[PDB]
Amino acid sequence: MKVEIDSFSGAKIYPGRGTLFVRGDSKIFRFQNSKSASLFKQRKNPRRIAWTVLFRKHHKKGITEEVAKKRSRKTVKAQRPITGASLDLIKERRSLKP
Amino acid sequence: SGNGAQGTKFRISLGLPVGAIMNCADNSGARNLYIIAVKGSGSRLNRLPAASLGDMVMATVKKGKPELRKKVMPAIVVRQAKSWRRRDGVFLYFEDNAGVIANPKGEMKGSAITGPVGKECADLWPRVASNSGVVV
Amino acid sequence: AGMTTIVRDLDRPGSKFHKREVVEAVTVVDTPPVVVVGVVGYVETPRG
Amino acid sequence: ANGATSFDRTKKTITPMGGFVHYGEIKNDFIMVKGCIPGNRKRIVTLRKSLYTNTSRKALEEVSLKWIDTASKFGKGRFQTPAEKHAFMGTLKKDL
Amino acid sequence: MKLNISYPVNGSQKTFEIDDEHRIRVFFDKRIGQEVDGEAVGDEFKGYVFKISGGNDKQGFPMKQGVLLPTRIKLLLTKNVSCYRPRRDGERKRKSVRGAIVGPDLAVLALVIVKKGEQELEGLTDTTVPKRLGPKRANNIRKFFGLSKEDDVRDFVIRREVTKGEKTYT
RNA sequence: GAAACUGCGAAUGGCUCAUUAAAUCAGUUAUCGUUUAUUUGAUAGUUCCUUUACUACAUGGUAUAACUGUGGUAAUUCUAGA
RNA sequence: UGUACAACGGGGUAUUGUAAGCAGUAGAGUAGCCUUGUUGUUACGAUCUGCUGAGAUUAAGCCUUUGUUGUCUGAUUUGU
RNA sequence: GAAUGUUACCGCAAUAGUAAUUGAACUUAGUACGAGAGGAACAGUUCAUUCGGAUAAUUGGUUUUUGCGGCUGUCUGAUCAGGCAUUGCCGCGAAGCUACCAUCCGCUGGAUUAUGGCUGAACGCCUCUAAGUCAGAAUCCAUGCUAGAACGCGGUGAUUUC
RNA sequence: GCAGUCAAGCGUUCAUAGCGACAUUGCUUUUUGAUUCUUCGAUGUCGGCUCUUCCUAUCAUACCGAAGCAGAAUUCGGUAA
RNA sequence: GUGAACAGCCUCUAGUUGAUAGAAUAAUGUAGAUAAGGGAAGUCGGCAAAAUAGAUCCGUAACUUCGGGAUAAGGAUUGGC
Ligand SMILES: CN1C(=O)N[C@H]2[C@@H]3NC(=O)c4ccc(Br)n4[C@@H]3C[C@]21O
Ligand SMILES: [Mg+2]
Ligand SMILES: [Mg+2]
Ligand SMILES: [Mg+2]
Ligand SMILES: [Mg+2]
Ligand SMILES: [Mg+2]
Ligand SMILES: [Mg+2]
Ligand SMILES: [Mg+2]
Ligand SMILES: [Mg+2]
Ligand SMILES: [Mg+2]
Ligand SMILES: [Mg+2]
Ligand SMILES: [Mg+2]
Ligand SMILES: [Mg+2]
Ligand SMILES: [Mg+2]
Ligand SMILES: [Mg+2]
Ligand SMILES: [Mg+2]
Ligand SMILES: [Mg+2]
Ligand SMILES: [Mg+2]
Ligand SMILES: [Mg+2]
Ligand SMILES: [Mg+2]
Ligand SMILES: [Mg+2]
Ligand SMILES: [Mg+2]
Ligand SMILES: [Mg+2]
Ligand SMILES: [Mg+2]
Ligand SMILES: [Mg+2]
Ligand SMILES: [Mg+2]
Ligand SMILES: [Mg+2]
Ligand SMILES: [Mg+2]
Ligand SMILES: [Mg+2]
Ligand SMILES: [Mg+2]
Ligand SMILES: [Mg+2]
Ligand SMILES: [Mg+2]
Ligand SMILES: [Mg+2]
Ligand SMILES: [Mg+2]
Ligand SMILES: [Mg+2]
Ligand SMILES: [Mg+2]
Ligand SMILES: [Mg+2]
Ligand SMILES: [Mg+2]
Ligand SMILES: [Mg+2]
Ligand SMILES: [Mg+2]
Ligand SMILES: [Mg+2]
Ligand SMILES: [Mg+2]
Ligand SMILES: [Mg+2]
Ligand SMILES: [Mg+2]
Ligand SMILES: [Mg+2]
Ligand SMILES: [Mg+2]
Ligand SMILES: [Mg+2]
Ligand SMILES: [Mg+2]
Ligand SMILES: [Mg+2]
Ligand SMILES: [Mg+2]
Ligand SMILES: [Mg+2]
Ligand SMILES: [Mg+2]
Ligand SMILES: [Mg+2]
Ligand SMILES: [Mg+2]
Ligand SMILES: [Mg+2]
Ligand SMILES: [Mg+2]
Ligand SMILES: [Mg+2]
Ligand SMILES: [Mg+2]
Ligand SMILES: [Mg+2]
Ligand SMILES: [Mg+2]
Ligand SMILES: [Mg+2]
Ligand SMILES: [Mg+2]
Ligand SMILES: [Mg+2]
Ligand SMILES: [Mg+2]
Ligand SMILES: [Mg+2]
Ligand SMILES: [Mg+2]
Repeated sequence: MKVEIDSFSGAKIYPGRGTLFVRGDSKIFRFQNSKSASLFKQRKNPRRIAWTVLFRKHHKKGITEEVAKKRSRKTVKAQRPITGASLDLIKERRSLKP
Repeated sequence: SGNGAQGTKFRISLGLPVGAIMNCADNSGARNLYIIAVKGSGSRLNRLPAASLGDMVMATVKKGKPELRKKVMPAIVVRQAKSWRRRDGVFLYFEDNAGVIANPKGEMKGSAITGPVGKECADLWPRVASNSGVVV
Repeated sequence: AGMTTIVRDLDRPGSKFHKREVVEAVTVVDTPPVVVVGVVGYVETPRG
Repeated sequence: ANGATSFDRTKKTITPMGGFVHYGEIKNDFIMVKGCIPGNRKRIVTLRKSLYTNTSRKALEEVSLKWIDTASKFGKGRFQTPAEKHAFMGTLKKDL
Repeated sequence: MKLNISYPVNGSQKTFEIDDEHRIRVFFDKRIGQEVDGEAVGDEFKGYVFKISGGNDKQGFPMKQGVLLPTRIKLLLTKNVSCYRPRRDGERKRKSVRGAIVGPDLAVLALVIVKKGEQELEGLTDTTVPKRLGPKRANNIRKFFGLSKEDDVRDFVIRREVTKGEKTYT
């Protein structure tokens, strides 16, 4: 069960909802409803239509806490010497000097 | 439908009543197909026989290689315009009305099919599957 | 109460839509427990 | 989680957003019947046992629901749960 | 779907096939670079945090970081970019790519351990495979062993024993 | 000395005669109107900093193929994660 | 005289698609004064932007309600 | 809708009406049959036509939600907010109504016909018939479904004091 | 217009699988006539559209019987509106 | 005022606010409208209805009595500041 999203508005299209358009270049366009569907056919440009996802994105609207800092990282610090080099002679070889 | 069309066909909304003219999507030289009938249709007083994507119709050629013209030949609707609905619940529609000229068996005439094609047409007609790049 | 839509996988071996999802209309009817306040008997008669 | 299923899992009753139009919320046990029934909403309706045992293969099919639409029927419904609506739009002028 | 998982510490890598879509479903609608909490993957993976590094969907097409989408689209490629190896000078090829947003269409998900859980995994934290090669250049030897260039690199180069018949070499 | 990186070549060759009628092409000019790998010959004491507590010159930096190993695809001189 | 009913107000749902006001180094530009400029200043300019997915409408045959106010005995007629 | 005491609830069912249709593909089967060329059907499955009864989750249509936004002209000094143009115009538009333009549903017993039979005389034989009898059709009667006789009916509740 | 009886013939042979001459018996009243009873102080006087019902001399769909029916196809007939 | 305009639409002056009324909003209508896909298959017949339309620029066929045909046809363009 794929919930699709509108190729105009951007809202999720749940099963059965909305309409599907196969353009002549065989590019597919899905609409959640008649509103986007018409507005698409009207040659409106979504980045000019205030309520579309494209619009709010392009205009940077409401992304605040998704722009904040995050902690994702790791720690290893291990020793697994060169292969066939007898790693039993590769440990006592490095404490270094300095 | 009904002759050389392997498998069956779930009912699809009828976009093409007789007299409709649809684009010809193959390389046969035929520009358009004027629908004079629909194979395997019904009868009701004053009802226009209609065709849907995947149906076989008898048609003619209004614009085309003059060797295709003034003659009746079978054809298969590859693309609708009218919004139809599959069992998976989607309401979908193509941009144009289109079909290709075909022999009664359901074998093509030309070797290529320009533009996308419905799966309902594809699943149904083997030869169409061959020449069709973009399904649905 | 009204209606809604349902999606389920179809089991109908032989159907083109076998094993594939189908959206389906349904109805809902609110049916809180009925309560039994009596019982009447009936006899057969040549009239009914 | 009436409207929840094995596959859906989100806890929700069958009642659409803002409720059933013209009816209410369905706060009790219910029957869900495939397709459309005679009579209009709010009407007293009898559900009767079948008068014959049917084989038919079209019946007898045991079905399990995947997902039931809980979206609003009073408009072009988009969201299912009130959570999913706040999820997707985010914070609004009233809100917190 | 299958999981191709990798421990970047040990160098160990093992695959795990996961049925039961609910367990799989944790990864859905998720990007490359996001981390996963492995309690929901199963109880063997409890406490492990993963990384989605890529993978191949059905038909095997690779993913690409940055493309977003849960789909498969066609892109023009150039040198020094993923999923393209140019066969000629300044050769570009438009090829198909699969999106970076995880979906049920994926046959295999590429995963990279971040942190360790409470249970040792059979082929991963259990076994460790040593690095293939040691330092070659001048200071890299110095800086692998922290030698403070005095210490005469030639002593500190790594040697690999190999046996030729009854004659073993270095 | 496989593979691979790197450098160079792949713009020569060979084939064909479709277009082309002041175009090509021919002879004859022009660059005081330009680009030119290569070959050949010439051509480089200067690189730092308010210029004693000083800059790696006994030479500074990683990031990658090949390789190892885990993978996908019916399928290609497809390729991914480690 | 009560999970009573009603009229409003609140909340959900839904429609449009960003209100009035104020502000800005947004704005093709344009004037007026002199201390004739080392952003010179006061303003004016279709439009743009921010406050603002805001403002408006939403039962009239939508959902809901611990808030508010009010209503809760008039008329006729019936017997084996 | 008067009157068969009043009033209410639950039922019965006379009589009347009645409804479903047709096709194709898979499979059977390249089988039966045939020298070949050709080439079926019964059971099982998937769909389809014409018909009917619903229904509005979804999709489409409708727009005085004159709901929101836009636009022309003019009028209110300007702004705000509005008025007028037979609903001024336009885009979107919920609700309702609605569409093989949308979705759902359309029941199973009996008795027969033609016909093919059993037993079996007339007529020592023979015969489906004379007596008696079996099987049988898109037919028929029911089942089911729709009304409910306003002069067909049953069960049950409450039955008035100025 | 439709259906009979007799059976010389057609049908390779064989009257009646399917047909059928010469004759002859009938039915029907969507043919045309014949007549002129009814309406001339008026029964709107082609065709189509539309909707209902009825008829069967059944084109199809159900079940049968027959064949010059191997199969396939088809033809003749019964119950059938 | 808009505009080419004594057109249409809005206003000043002046004059009206006269046309039984109330409540509803079934069928059928009369008058105004909209319809997915198809596009005259409807019908005696495109009846009706729809489409077109101003202006600037570009472009413009047969044929002709040379005057025409001709806004032929076919195109682009239009606000605000
Ligand atoms: C309609 N009618 C009319 O007006 N007068 C009547 C006439 N009666 C007749 O005898 C007759 C013969 C020919 C004709 Br036409 N009719 C007419 C039929 C009629 O009923
Ligand atoms: Mg619309
Ligand atoms: Mg709509
Ligand atoms: Mg007709
Ligand atoms: Mg012509
Ligand atoms: Mg081919
Ligand atoms: Mg509702
Ligand atoms: Mg709704
Ligand atoms: Mg050459
Ligand atoms: Mg680097
Ligand atoms: Mg009150
Ligand atoms: Mg805004
Ligand atoms: Mg009403
Ligand atoms: Mg309050
Ligand atoms: Mg009395
Ligand atoms: Mg076969
Ligand atoms: Mg033979
Ligand atoms: Mg019928
Ligand atoms: Mg119907
Ligand atoms: Mg308005
Ligand atoms: Mg204005
Ligand atoms: Mg202002
Ligand atoms: Mg006025
Ligand atoms: Mg007027
Ligand atoms: Mg609607
Ligand atoms: Mg029954
Ligand atoms: Mg016998
Ligand atoms: Mg008998
Ligand atoms: Mg008898
Ligand atoms: Mg007898
Ligand atoms: Mg029947
Ligand atoms: Mg009976
Ligand atoms: Mg029934
Ligand atoms: Mg009664
Ligand atoms: Mg009674
Ligand atoms: Mg004779
Ligand atoms: Mg014979
Ligand atoms: Mg003879
Ligand atoms: Mg006749
Ligand atoms: Mg005559
Ligand atoms: Mg007469
Ligand atoms: Mg008279
Ligand atoms: Mg007369
Ligand atoms: Mg008269
Ligand atoms: Mg009369
Ligand atoms: Mg008359
Ligand atoms: Mg009619
Ligand atoms: Mg014979
Ligand atoms: Mg018979
Ligand atoms: Mg009848
Ligand atoms: Mg009868
Ligand atoms: Mg009057
Ligand atoms: Mg009036
Ligand atoms: Mg009135
Ligand atoms: Mg009307
Ligand atoms: Mg409209
Ligand atoms: Mg239309
Ligand atoms: Mg057209
Ligand atoms: Mg035409
Ligand atoms: Mg016609
Ligand atoms: Mg005509
Ligand atoms: Mg015309
Ligand atoms: Mg006209
Ligand atoms: Mg129009
Ligand atoms: Mg002309
Ligand atoms: Mg301009």
